[PDB]
Amino acid sequence: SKAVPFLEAPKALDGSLPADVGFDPLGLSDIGFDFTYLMVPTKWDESRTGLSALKWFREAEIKHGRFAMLAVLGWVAVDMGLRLPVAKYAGYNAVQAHDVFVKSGDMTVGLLAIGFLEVVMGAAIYEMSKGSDRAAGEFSFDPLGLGKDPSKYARYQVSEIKNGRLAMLAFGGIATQAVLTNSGF
Amino acid sequence: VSFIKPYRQDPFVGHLATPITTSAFTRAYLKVLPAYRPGLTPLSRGAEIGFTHGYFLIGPFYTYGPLRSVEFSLTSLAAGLLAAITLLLILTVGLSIYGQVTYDVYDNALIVKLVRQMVGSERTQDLPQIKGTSELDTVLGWQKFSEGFFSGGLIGSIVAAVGIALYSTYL
Amino acid sequence: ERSKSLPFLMKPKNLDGSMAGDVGFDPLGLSEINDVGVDLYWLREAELKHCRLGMMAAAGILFVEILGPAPGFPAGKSQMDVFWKVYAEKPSLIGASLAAIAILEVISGVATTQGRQNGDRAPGDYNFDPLGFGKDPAKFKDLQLKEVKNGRLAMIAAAGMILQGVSTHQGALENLS
Amino acid sequence: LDGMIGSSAPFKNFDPLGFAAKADQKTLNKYRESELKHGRVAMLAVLGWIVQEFWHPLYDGKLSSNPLKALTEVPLIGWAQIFVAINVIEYLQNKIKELPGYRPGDYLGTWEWVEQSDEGWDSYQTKELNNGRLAMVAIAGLIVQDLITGQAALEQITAGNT
Amino acid sequence: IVAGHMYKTNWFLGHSIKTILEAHKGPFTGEGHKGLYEVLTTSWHAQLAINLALFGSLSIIVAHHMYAMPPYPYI
Ligand code: CLA
Ligand code: CLA
Ligand SMILES: C/C(C=C=C1C(C)(C)C[C@H](O)C[C@@]1(C)O)=C/C=C/C(C)=C/C=C/C=C(C)/C=C/C=C(/C=C/[C@@]12O[C@]1(C)C[C@@H](O)CC2(C)C)CO
Ligand SMILES: CC(/C=C/C=C(C)/C=C/[C@@]12O[C@]1(C)C[C@@H](O)CC2(C)C)=C\C=C\C=C(C)\C=C\C=C(C)\C=C\[C@@]12O[C@]1(C)C[C@@H](O)CC2(C)C
Ligand SMILES: CC(/C=C/C=C(C)/C=C/[C@@]12O[C@]1(C)C[C@@H](O)CC2(C)C)=C\C=C\C=C(C)\C=C\C=C(C)\C=C\[C@@]12O[C@]1(C)C[C@@H](O)CC2(C)C
Repeated sequence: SKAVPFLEAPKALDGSLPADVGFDPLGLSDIGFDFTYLMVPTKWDESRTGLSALKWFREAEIKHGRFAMLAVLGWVAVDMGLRLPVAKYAGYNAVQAHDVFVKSGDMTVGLLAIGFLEVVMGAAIYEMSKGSDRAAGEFSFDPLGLGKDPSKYARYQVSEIKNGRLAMLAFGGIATQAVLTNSGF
Repeated sequence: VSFIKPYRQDPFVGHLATPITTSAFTRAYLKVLPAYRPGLTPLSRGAEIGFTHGYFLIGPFYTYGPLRSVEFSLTSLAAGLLAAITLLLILTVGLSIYGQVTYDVYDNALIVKLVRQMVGSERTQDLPQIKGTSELDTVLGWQKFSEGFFSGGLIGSIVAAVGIALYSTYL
Repeated sequence: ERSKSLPFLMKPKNLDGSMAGDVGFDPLGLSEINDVGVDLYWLREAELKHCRLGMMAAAGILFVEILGPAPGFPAGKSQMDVFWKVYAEKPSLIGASLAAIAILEVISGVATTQGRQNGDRAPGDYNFDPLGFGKDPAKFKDLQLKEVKNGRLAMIAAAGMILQGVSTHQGALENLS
Repeated sequence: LDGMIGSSAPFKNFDPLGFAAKADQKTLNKYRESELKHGRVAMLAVLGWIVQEFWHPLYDGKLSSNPLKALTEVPLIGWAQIFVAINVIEYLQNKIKELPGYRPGDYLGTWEWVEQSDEGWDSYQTKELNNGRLAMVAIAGLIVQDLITGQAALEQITAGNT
Repeated sequence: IVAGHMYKTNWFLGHSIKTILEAHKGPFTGEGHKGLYEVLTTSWHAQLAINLALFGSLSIIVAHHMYAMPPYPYI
């Protein structure tokens, strides 16, 4: 491997996935369970060859990274003010805004909307398991167009996954610390 | 695996080799019983059977008889003992008449071979036929079996009465 | 091969291009259902009926809230609560409307099943063009697209108005401001 | 440590101290007999420990629910009958052991029907052996805990003496 | 309602009663429940036997639970 040199490799981390360095001490990328069956419990389709656990984990990692990046942006925003131009959003930090907004019937709306988007893109994941050429985390979302020049696309890929790992860990710290750089415990 | 098979590889017998008919536990348990224990004369088999049977027969008569006693009574024990002994006498009478009407043999495991070898052109059912080769299947064998049953029944009933008296007195 | 609406999804097999408003938005593959008497024909007929019902309901709510009720009818600006005021004073009107809608819906279901069986009637077609606004082709497709888009928007709008009236117990434009 | 039944996934042919690498077939049969008897007795002992703790209908209540205390409260004439019954059972087992084709722990005589054993039969025998081993460990722990602490299983757990 | 989503009818979802029965063999029971699905799908009398026996048992259970826990006012 290129990290943890005293372990050769998991088994499936050949390098076909971006941002691959070989770091997987527990060998989690070799579970034979096709996690698409957590969505569609049965084979359903006779053409459902199956999805490798590594590809499902890559999709989950990309989704986690995007969620964590947006989450740290939002949590940092509400520490330095920046409230929505509307009533009922006064100042109630981030450690308490979640509960008060769950009370005020709009976190349920956010849950519904996020679930709608998640269901559509999980249908995308299921089609990938069925055998579509779509790669993990690829929703073909390039509106501004900074995704051409394949070298730039690969660099931005590795950038997104590394930034997502950093943002996951940073959000874990921020939520655990209740923020120290911009507020108090 | 299958734990039920035809008995002794004969699919036409009215029997089966179940985990109860032909289990090792069944084999050993029935081979340690007096009726089938090897090395016992018919008198010994009868004596052991009578001892056990009188021993457990005195129980119900003494406990639930017409002369019970929640405390220990010599009259209750005597009544139970007499009832058990008379029941053993009735059983011995039944054994005697059964043996009288069933067998006509004095030495088995031979007559069968003699009539399978030296021919049996007679009235049959004594020379030929002969069900069972055990020593219990003879006139002499069953007579000694009944005698042993009767004597052992008396002795076992007396022993059980003594034990009941000791348990009721010293406990 | 990829759906026009969702580029990360393959083209839904049963939705080629024919129906107005078709952009390939069938992430769950519901167009491939062929059971319990439900298929693409039944789904399209249900969608068109929903579109028309939502258009009528949204137009009615907006009309009553803006221009007020007709003479002799109750007011209140809450369309989800004024229904009980109409029923409290004119129950026969509500009952007759319900009976008429029931008969028309029985006819609609019979027509849907028949047209599905001996294919001669497009889904949602009831030969209702008294003013001849869609006689010629090359305008019928445009009118179908307009109807489908307006009906989907009015479906969403009418569901929103129903939920707002049930929860807030206030008018639609009252909730707006 | 042979083709014997009882080898499971966590530690296949578990003989770290090499007790079986030098023993002959007779000693290994003795070891299997001892293991199976210990396992069965321990399963009975664990079940009795728990059930006695939360249910002792016999002896008109009394007979304190803590084991190792009811051990010294049974009339001691019921102890004799249990002892004699166990003795007669093991006499019968000894008589079984001389039957032809006897297998170490097989007192049902399954060798009469089971020639060319399947994988289900071996798996069930391994299940019995593993449950017996777990029950041996559990009953050893039960007795030791009750000795050192003085409380029974469900009593020590309920209080929180862990 | 939950129990009604058990058997496979028209989708790749649910159970096949044939596969359930045929898998329930044993050392003491030979082939087990193999062929019972064919018996109960080709004989009305077998279905009537099972249904009538369980139906009478259910009627007796109903009779017991009726007086045991009176379910009607002033009954
Ligand atoms: C993980 C993402 C995430 C989540 C869950 C939240 C959650 C919240 N934010 Mg928030 N925020 C985020 C990221 C996030 N933020 C980011 C990245 C920014 C910077 C741009 C902000 C800036 C921000 C401000 C300025 C304010 C909030 C506020 C709030 C709170 C009120 C909103 C509410 O009740 O739910 C409403 C429902 C949701 C938030 C669910 C999101 C559903 C979206 C809208 C669907 C569409 C997503 C979008 C299209 C994604 C595109 C990707 C793909 C389609 C291509 C709530 C706790 C307000 C507050 O009072 O907080 C204390 C407030 O004033 N946030
Ligand atoms: C090693 C096994 C073992 C031993 C030594 C004891 C010992 C004791 N138990 Mg006990 N018990 C056991 C297992 C055991 N138990 C199991 C497995 C159960 C669950 C059914 C119970 C349930 C139980 C209750 C409910 C009670 C006792 C009680 C008692 C005490 C009085 C004796 C009595 O009445 O027993 C009664 C025993 C039984 C009713 C069940 C015994 C069934 C045996 C163990 C299985 C068959 C044995 C068979 C003859 C030999 C195996 C054949 C083959 C494998 C070779 C005494 C300390 C009593 C007491 O005072 O509690 C404090 C009491 O009320 N036990
Ligand atoms: C078998 C069948 C028909 C058929 C067939 C045939 C005949 C065999 C022919 C074919 O061959 C096959 C088939 C299947 O088509 C089935 C019939 C259909 C059903 C089962 C009818 C259901 C209609 C229910 C509706 C549409 C009710 C809506 C309720 C509303 C309430 C309105 C409110 O204002 C109220 C009252 C209170 C207010 O506070 C607020 C709200 C809540 C908004 C909105 O409107
Ligand atoms: C532990 C953790 C991450 C641990 C990472 C580790 C050890 C990584 C170690 C390594 O990298 C190094 C060091 C070096 C590498 O070479 C080797 C490895 C091994 C790779 C994240 C926790 C992450 C923990 C998280 C994210 C917990 C979040 C909790 C939240 C957000 C709570 C939200 C609330 O809603 C509630 C629940 C209630 C509301 O009332 C209030 C609020 C607060 C709003
Ligand atoms: C069903 C109906 C009304 C139903 C109303 C109901 C149930 C309401 C009931 C309630 O309010 C009450 C009572 C009391 C409340 O407490 C309870 C409810 C339940 C709220 C009206 C039909 C009304 C039906 C009408 C008006 C029919 C008119 C028919 C015409 C003109 C026919 C013409 C032709 O027959 C000729 C002449 C020649 C033919 O060849 C051609 C044609 C054209 C077909």
